[PDB]
Amino acid sequence: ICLGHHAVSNGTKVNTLTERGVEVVNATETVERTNIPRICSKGKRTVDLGQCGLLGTITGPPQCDQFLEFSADLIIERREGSDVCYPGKFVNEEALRQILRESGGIDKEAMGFTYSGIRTNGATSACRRSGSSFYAEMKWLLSNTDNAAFPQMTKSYKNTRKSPALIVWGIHHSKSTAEQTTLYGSGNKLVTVGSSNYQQSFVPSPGARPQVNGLSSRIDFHWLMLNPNDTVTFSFNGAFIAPDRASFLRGKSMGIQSGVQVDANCEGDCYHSGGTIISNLPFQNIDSRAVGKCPRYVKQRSLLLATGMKNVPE
Amino acid sequence: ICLGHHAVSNGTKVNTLTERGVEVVNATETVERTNIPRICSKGKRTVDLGQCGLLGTITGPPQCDQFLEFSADLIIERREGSDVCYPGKFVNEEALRQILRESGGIDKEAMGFTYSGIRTNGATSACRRSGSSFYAEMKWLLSNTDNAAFPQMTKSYKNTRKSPALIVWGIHHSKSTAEQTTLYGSGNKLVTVGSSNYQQSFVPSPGARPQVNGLSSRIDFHWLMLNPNDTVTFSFNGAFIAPDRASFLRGKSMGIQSGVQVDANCEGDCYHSGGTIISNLPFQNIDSRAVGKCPRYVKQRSLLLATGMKNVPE
Amino acid sequence: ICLGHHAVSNGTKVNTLTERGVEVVNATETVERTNIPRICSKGKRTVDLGQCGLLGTITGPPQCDQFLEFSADLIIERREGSDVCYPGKFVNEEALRQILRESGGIDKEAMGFTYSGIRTNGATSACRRSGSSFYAEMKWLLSNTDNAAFPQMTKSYKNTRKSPALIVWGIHHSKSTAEQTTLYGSGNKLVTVGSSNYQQSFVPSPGARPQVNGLSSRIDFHWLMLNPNDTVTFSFNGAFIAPDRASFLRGKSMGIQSGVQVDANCEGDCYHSGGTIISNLPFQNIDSRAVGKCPRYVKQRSLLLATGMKNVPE
Amino acid sequence: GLFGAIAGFIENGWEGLIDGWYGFRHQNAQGEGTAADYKSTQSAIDQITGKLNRLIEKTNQQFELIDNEFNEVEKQIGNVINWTRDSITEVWSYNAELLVAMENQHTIDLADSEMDKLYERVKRQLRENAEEDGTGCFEIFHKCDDDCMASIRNNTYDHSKYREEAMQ
Amino acid sequence: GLFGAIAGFIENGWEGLIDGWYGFRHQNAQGEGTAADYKSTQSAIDQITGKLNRLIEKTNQQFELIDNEFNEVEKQIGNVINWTRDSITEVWSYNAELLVAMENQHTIDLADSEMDKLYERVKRQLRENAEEDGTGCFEIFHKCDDDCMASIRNNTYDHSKYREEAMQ
Amino acid sequence: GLFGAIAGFIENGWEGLIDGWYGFRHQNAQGEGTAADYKSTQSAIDQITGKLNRLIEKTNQQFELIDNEFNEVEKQIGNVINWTRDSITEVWSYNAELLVAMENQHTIDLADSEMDKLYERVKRQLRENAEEDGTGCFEIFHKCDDDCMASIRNNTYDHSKYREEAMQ
Ligand SMILES: CO[C@]1(C(=O)O)C[C@H](O)[C@@H](NC(C)=O)[C@H]([C@H](O)[C@H](O)CO)O1
Ligand SMILES: CO[C@]1(C(=O)O)C[C@H](O)[C@@H](NC(C)=O)[C@H]([C@H](O)[C@H](O)CO)O1
Ligand SMILES: CO[C@]1(C(=O)O)C[C@H](O)[C@@H](NC(C)=O)[C@H]([C@H](O)[C@H](O)CO)O1
Ligand SMILES: *[C@@H]1O[C@H](CO)[C@@H](O)[C@H](O)[C@H]1NC(C)=O
Ligand SMILES: *[C@@H]1O[C@H](CO)[C@@H](O)[C@H](O)[C@H]1NC(C)=O
Ligand SMILES: *[C@@H]1O[C@H](CO)[C@@H](O)[C@H](O)[C@H]1NC(C)=O
Ligand SMILES: *[C@@H]1O[C@H](CO)[C@@H](O)[C@H](O)[C@H]1NC(C)=O
Ligand SMILES: *[C@@H]1O[C@H](CO)[C@@H](O)[C@H](O)[C@H]1NC(C)=O
Ligand SMILES: *[C@@H]1O[C@H](CO)[C@@H](O)[C@H](O)[C@H]1NC(C)=O
Ligand SMILES: *[C@@H]1O[C@H](CO)[C@@H](O)[C@H](O)[C@H]1NC(C)=O
Ligand SMILES: *[C@@H]1O[C@H](CO)[C@@H](O)[C@H](O)[C@H]1NC(C)=O
Ligand SMILES: *[C@@H]1O[C@H](CO)[C@@H](O)[C@H](O)[C@H]1NC(C)=O
Repeated sequence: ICLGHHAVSNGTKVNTLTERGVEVVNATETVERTNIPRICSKGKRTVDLGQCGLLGTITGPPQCDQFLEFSADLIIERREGSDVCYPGKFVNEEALRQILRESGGIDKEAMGFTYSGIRTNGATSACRRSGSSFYAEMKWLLSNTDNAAFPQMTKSYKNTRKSPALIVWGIHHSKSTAEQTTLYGSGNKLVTVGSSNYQQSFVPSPGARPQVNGLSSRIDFHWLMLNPNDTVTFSFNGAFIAPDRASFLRGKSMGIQSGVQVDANCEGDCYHSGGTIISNLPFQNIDSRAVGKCPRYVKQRSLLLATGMKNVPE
Repeated sequence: ICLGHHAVSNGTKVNTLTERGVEVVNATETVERTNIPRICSKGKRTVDLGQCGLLGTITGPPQCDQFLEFSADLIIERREGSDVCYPGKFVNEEALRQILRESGGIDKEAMGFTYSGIRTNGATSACRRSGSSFYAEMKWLLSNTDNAAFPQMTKSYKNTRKSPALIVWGIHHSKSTAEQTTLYGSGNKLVTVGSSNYQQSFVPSPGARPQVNGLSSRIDFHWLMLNPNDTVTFSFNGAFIAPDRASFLRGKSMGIQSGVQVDANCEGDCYHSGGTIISNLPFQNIDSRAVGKCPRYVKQRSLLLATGMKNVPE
Repeated sequence: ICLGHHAVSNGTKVNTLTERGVEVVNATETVERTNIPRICSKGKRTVDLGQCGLLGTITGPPQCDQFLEFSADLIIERREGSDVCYPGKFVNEEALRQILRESGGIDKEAMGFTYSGIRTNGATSACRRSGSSFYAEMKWLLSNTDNAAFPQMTKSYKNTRKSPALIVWGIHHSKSTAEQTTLYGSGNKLVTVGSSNYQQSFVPSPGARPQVNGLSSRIDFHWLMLNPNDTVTFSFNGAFIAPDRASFLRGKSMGIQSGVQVDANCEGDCYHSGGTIISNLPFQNIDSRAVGKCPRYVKQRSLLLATGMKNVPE
Repeated sequence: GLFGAIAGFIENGWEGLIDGWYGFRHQNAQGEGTAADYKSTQSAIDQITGKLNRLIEKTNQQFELIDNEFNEVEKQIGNVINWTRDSITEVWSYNAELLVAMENQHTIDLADSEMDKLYERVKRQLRENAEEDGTGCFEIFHKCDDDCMASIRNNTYDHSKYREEAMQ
Repeated sequence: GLFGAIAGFIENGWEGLIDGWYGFRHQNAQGEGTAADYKSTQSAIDQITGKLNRLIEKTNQQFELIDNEFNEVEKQIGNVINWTRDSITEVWSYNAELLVAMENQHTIDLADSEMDKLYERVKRQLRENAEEDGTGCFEIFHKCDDDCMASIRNNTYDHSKYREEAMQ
Repeated sequence: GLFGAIAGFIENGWEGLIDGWYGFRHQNAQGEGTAADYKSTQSAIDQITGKLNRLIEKTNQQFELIDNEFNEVEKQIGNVINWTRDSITEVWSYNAELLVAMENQHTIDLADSEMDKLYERVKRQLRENAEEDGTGCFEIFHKCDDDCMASIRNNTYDHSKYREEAMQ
């Protein structure tokens, strides 16, 4: 009588501490390479921003009218998204995006600013809603008539709620100094913003910029988070895009940037721009910037783990 | 005659590469969970800043009068600490805190600025020392009489010492343009600061801010490090809070933020806000932001290391 | 007949999981400590910037005239390098250095700005080329005659090439307001720069700074990257150092900071300021900030790996 | 392997052994028959399966985006972010490589061990009633039919009952 | 374990063995007595103790605060800082888990090894004067009193002195 | 080591063994001679060499500068950069220490294993024609000249040819 062990005709080569390409009876892959080219969103309230840029949901250009108070567990940004209609840009834009991606959505509330002695219906053909309109959550404050002086004014808002208020305002830079005097009256213009933890001043800078959407002017969007029971005060004499509503964060969510369709029939927790990584393997070689609950990215395309004894064929 | 091994009635379960919950005769914990709810400071010159904010030790609001030239190996910030008396804020505040936490303390030296033709004793009821006072290390420069013009002036200081000088100055933003003209005379005001490696300009922005300590004005504190043999030059025509003394770093220390008492009877090197981690274990599950010389934070609450053979009871 | 194993008179001590200082017949070092005090550059187009600062290659102070369109795989910065001739500084300087270190070099191209009604030959004795000169890639725009008004002007440039254009401009801060009016005419001066993804305004701040190279004035260099088919527009009325040429990145390279000579007879891929690390070992204890393709830095000076059996002498 | 059975004094495996990892191949007077040993096979698979259960687990740490694929973040902070991510990748690629290398060594060695354990168990069952070849086979001097061989495999072999004959 | 003694052909441990890790349980004519073997016990403890000395060491790297619990630092730099810290935590949690798992496997296997080393040592001392049961016991055919058993434990057993009788 | 040969029942190594890692030392009637065994030696060196080939490899990841030795970068971003680098250094110093410690344990244990494999191989070649000392030597009762010893070393020893005499 003889003792022995099994073997196979064609084994699988693996690596060990002492040897490369040792044949074992069986092995299994530890590095995931197969991608699902969809955003697997089964079970998750998903918001596909499409042409709405994430920051636009706070200010409300036309393409974001449908997203002014969205609620979501998963937020998808698209390459065609735009935050603006009137050309312009947010200061510290990426910080605000990271805040909104994990917000779970936003809840808007009127801040209660009232005006007298000025026009409040500033509009543009770049923010079209069946004609010239503006950002739905803002008000373009101008003088009552051309070149009239914009009165020095102070507007304050107290966050009476229990979570921080996202406050956004804008600085308008007209294409020329001559244009700035028409809209707000002549001279230097200044807007100061202060809270219990914030202080910053702003002066508009009229001048030519390349034409974007027909305009060589721009609007700068600025923001701060106002703590419960804290107050924000705006002191301005022109060139100020005032906030009409504040935003409040709903809860928790995650945001991704993708170029692929939504699939409510697959479920996943690890996303990248090319789709979803669905895997029980501890490592992946698909995308080093994947986000969610992911296998650890590794540079190797394959790492075979032995699941059987050494293969010794006859 | 028979060979055998020992066993116990009740063993301890551990994990291995191939099996979970194998019973071994004995095991020991590798992850530390027990915290000492005090700042164990035996043997270490400790400074508990209390109501003094760390940045206040450079400018000297009243609550920091006792800390103007502190010396320490361990610095404790408290939640009730304030850097200011007159409302205001430092620019790049966290960078300066990290510098001062490891400074070992500060040594002050007069910078030697003299004035003529202005008042130099600007004071406030917010910085109370038996009445209106100001930051002990600064001087509030104003015009001689109300609305008189503040003369354009230049003040320079050379660091004649062998380590960098911490230079701090302030920009005063009065609550209104009318208030700014009273204190410093009318028109735009500008302060330029330049050294061999620094250049920045500042213009004050008067305006209403919410009332903090009764004031809607604010003071901005700015700072730079002046290298040995280098010179700093201040050019200003108003709204300038001038430095009276420079600060020099004493050596090395560490800074923590805590809400617990000091204990000169326990000795430790790993601190978090809840106390001290005193452990010989290589890992901890107490606070991922602990600082000092610490066991590595891990997400597991327990990792049992076998110290005996497999337990095979009868 | 007896079975046995070899041994040696003097073995080498190593460490194991269970014991420190076990003697084995042979061992080998895993941590590299030997440095080559030269920049081993065999086979690599190398540019030693010497007294030219890396950022100077874009603006062209005299010490960089030889580097205006360099091409390289390896870029060496030296401690004596200077980016400037007229005292001044770049904003976001380190970001631009990191861009240029990996650029593979730069290719300059005229941007095509033409002027009328102003002088264009602003010069200084600080940028000496057989007398007063200026940055070779810039033009110091001034009024035609002393104190004449500098006309509001707009200059635009479209990147017609297929890779981003590095655009650099400057803001001149004269030593006094009186000096600023002579060069550019009186009043506040402003330069606005806008593209499809950029917008920033600048106002000069005249004032005394310590004298560097005889001057208490300074020039601020600013930059942006202009995408293909995008346009940059400069709107200014004085105190503006205009760009004459744009820079384009050649390819890929790596940049180091060294204080040692170049050696075209040794070949290496891991550099630090003290030389080259040439090693097959997986770890190094030489410099934690070494760059290139490097062994992993470790805190240990030595880690002996056993290459033979346990040494049991007689 | 460390135990010098598999790929050691046992020259090869049995490609006809399709019903177990280890087994017995006997010949007596009725011919040859081959059967697999369940206990040794199940021990190795249980240990290999335990390894598998450990590595295919959930890491419930969520990581969120810190840069931007559509609108690149500022260069310096972007270079710090890329540098950090590349450093972590360096660490996890090493850990993955080392883990698999180490575990494969241990898996091969453990399978080698299970064979030696089976071999040594049988030799003492047969005690002095046999002497071993040197190739993994036991020269049995008493010689018994298929039920007795069946008794070696399921450990019901009584060495004494055959004791006198085998020494003889 | 890899050596198939502990939890292997040795059926159990001795809860009455309170004076050592390994030992001998003999019966002859005077009854039974049990004593522990010092050398094997001390070898295992010394190896386990060495493991302990390695893991409870000082890491003299000081880390300082880079964010703020009372006044939150800027969001973006704070997100980079939280992301980096969470990545390092991921790495150290894995390393701790793997280290303990690996070391526990090796500790169990080393204790198994020390038993086999003790067993094999004794069998050759007794040489041909005995044949082994199969359960960790040595059937001694010569039979000696307690001083002779004492001679097996402290390796003063002379196989020759009893040689003729035992084979007989 | 785990296999209790090297530094175990084999009392020492041979400083005169300059031609191999393992070997035979025989005495018969012609005197003593010593020769090395190639196969066992080459197995251990091949395994140790494989370890060496793994650790001296290329990591083709390029890292670029993210701070400045001549003009210090901003303090806060510099503190984040120093903190991250010090954390990675903590990780790689641990990994290097653990890797070498683990591999040295395995190297010593593998060399121990190769000795036991050589020892056990020879014992079964000699089968019942010899009984082992207990120190790594085989008391050969038949006794043969140098060519026969040469036959043990290169595995051409026929136990049967000497079978009757050795038992006798
Ligand atoms: C240039 O045409 C318009 C526009 O549609 O943008 C006409 C708008 O009614 C006008 N709106 C206001 C409030 O002034 C707008 C404006 O003059 C510019 O956008 C200012 O830069 O221009
Ligand atoms: C408003 O009352 C006071 C104050 O106590 O703060 C009176 C101070 O004497 C006065 N000091 C000076 C130097 O002007 C101070 C000041 O008017 C405001 O703080 C300016 O904003 O006000
Ligand atoms: C102070 O002397 C000079 C110089 O050489 O720098 C003379 C230069 O010709 C002059 N150039 C111009 C274009 O004005 C220069 C200038 O006045 C200052 O540098 C302005 O700060 O000064
Ligand atoms: C080989 O291993 C994999 C993973 O353990 C398993 O799914 C597969 O069924 C195995 N194949 C065989 C033939 O055992
Ligand atoms: C805010 O003030 C109200 C009283 O008006 C109080 O009930 C509430 O607790 C306060 N909230 C906070 C966060 O201080
Ligand atoms: C079990 O192990 C711990 C740590 O090694 C030790 O302190 C304790 O005394 C041990 N207990 C026994 C009964 O050996
Ligand atoms: C500063 O200058 C003095 C001469 O006044 C000199 O002694 C000293 O070494 C200098 N220090 C430095 C840091 O250059
Ligand atoms: C010892 O090991 C090193 C590295 O493996 C090798 O270069 C050296 O030649 C060895 N020495 C001997 C005597 O084998
Ligand atoms: C730029 O526009 C030209 C047409 O003038 C076109 O050929 C080219 O593809 C465009 N490049 C990009 C990057 O859009
Ligand atoms: C970060 O990494 C990506 C590649 O993964 C690269 O394209 C991008 O440019 C990097 N960020 C910066 C600022 O270079
Ligand atoms: C960093 O982590 C803490 C929790 O440990 C969190 O509360 C804080 O918000 C984080 N920082 C930022 C900017 O989110
Ligand atoms: C980063 O590290 C170096 C030492 O390696 C130190 O000198 C430098 O100051 C550090 N950076 C900052 C901003 O402290």
